[PDB]
Amino acid sequence: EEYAVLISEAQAIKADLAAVEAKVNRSTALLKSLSAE
Amino acid sequence: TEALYQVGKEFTSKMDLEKPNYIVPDYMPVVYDKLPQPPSHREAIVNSCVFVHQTLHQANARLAKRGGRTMAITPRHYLDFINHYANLFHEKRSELEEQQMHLNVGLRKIKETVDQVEELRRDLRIKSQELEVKNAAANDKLKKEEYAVLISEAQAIKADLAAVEAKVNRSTALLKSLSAERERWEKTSETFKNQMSTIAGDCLLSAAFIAYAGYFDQQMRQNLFTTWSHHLQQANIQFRTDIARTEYLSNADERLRWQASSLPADDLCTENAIMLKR
Amino acid sequence: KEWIPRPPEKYALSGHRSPVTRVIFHPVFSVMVSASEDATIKVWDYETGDFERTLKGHTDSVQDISFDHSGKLLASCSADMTIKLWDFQGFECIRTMHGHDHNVSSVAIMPNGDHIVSASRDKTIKMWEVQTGYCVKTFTGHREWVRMVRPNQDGTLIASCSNDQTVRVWVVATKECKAELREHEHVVECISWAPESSYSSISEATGSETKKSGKPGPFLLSGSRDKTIKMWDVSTGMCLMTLVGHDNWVRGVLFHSGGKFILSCADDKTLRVWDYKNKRCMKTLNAHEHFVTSLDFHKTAPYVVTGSVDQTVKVWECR
Repeated sequence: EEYAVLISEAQAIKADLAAVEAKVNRSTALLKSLSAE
Repeated sequence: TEALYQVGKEFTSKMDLEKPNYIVPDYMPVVYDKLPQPPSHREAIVNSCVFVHQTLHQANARLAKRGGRTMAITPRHYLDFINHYANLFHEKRSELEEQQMHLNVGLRKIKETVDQVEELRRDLRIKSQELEVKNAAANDKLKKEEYAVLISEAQAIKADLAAVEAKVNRSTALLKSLSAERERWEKTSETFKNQMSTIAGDCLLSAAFIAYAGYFDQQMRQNLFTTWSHHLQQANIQFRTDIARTEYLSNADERLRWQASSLPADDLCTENAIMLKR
Repeated sequence: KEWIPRPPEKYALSGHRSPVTRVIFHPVFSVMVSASEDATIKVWDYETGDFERTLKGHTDSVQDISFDHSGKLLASCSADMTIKLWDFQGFECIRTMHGHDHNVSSVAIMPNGDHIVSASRDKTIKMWEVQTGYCVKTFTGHREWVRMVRPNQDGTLIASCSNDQTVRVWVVATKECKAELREHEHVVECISWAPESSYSSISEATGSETKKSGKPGPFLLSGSRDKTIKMWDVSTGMCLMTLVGHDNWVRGVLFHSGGKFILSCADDKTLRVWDYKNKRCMKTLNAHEHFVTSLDFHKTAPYVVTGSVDQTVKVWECR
């Protein structure tokens, strides 16, 4: 019962991890674009 | 008297001054001799204007009898009186119409808001039902990889429901705050029709005060105002007996500004400032 | 005359802060008057598209406006339950006749220029006096909200369209519904009668037989939300022809000044000009980005104006 709750907590953790990874990639692409500036 | 009545009729011809439900009193204070026997509302208004002009002559005669100092009352006083009457009527009517328009828009917005509160109720119910079925399916399929995906979707639905509940309580807090505002606006909108009916008498009294009562002291200003009010009562012309003339002829911002200009905090001084304004 | 609007425009007047409800043409001056939902009536110069003035006496949304034969008075109705009469020389409200419970929908001055008619949600049509302002007689018989009211060319006959699917023609003298028409599929919204310049053009368009007097009789028309435009005989009460093809609810209908073509608007965001004698003209002309509300045809000038929900009034050239 609680095991499903904790694996779903792990799923939320991976969703946050994916969001952070996407933000990192996007901001790195932005930084590469502003090198000339 | 005939010339005054004709000037009043011709000048106030484009003023509304029409009351279909006007009730002719049994004893009309007939000032103009050739006034029609069943006079209309406009005719009564012009008769009241002529009465005010003659009341100024009576007051000047009384001051002369008591050995006081008097200024001549010329037809230019009557012309100023009717100018002030027309201007005050137009200004008050426009202000009240604009206020009622604003209040109607606000009440309509509040009603749309509460309907949207109901729509958020039904949206929240649907969201809760789908969350219940989602986690029921999750628990069913988890006691037998996609199961993790669907329980993640269950948490997504839970987060959406939490956000919707935050919108729920925030909106409900906003509606409860505007209960007093909506109550006051509804009361004022209901009393709008009564306020429209008293514009003629109130504007007549205020215009007479501005045009005539400038030179006199407070005692005879009050005497003239009481005489005009009694004549309006005898002619069945509606006017407000609750509001003060200083409050009627000025807004609180102007009164605050005048006090910053060292105007004494007196009713007579406020009336004098109003006369210096209008 | 073969005046027909063209897709290109000249001015798209946009001064209203709320959807426009009706637009009319001044009888004599080069003035176009638009009533909108922001409780204001605006005055425009359609020849050069210049804003002129606004009449802001109304409290709630203004619904219908109407001039008289001389164009010296403007009668307006609004949702504030009142009829305001405007003096077009000075542009100041002169008489505000009260009564007529709930939202007032339509208003019209019959050509005699001394009395007004008005339609409202209270399921009745009232009859006012311009000179005095008392409602003298009241028309009853409509069981629902009456939408539009239009009189005749000599101040004797009145038609009223309502939500009750009935377009009842009324008589001034007898106050009796001599013609009652309940045949539409869905809500009837707009009506407009036939000028005498088109009475002859209906004989060969429909094949109707003249009576012993020989006159074809007064003619009717009623547009409805069922996307169908139907023209009706006031004298008899039977159908002449049903005009079908509108995509959405129709809101305004009127006849060409030459009495040859049918020109109307609807909620389909387009203006549609239809021929009925030969069914040749079927021009469809988009007018606004949103719903189109009302329209009018100039009696002599080659101009047509349209009001829409997008708070914009547009003028089209007739060619």
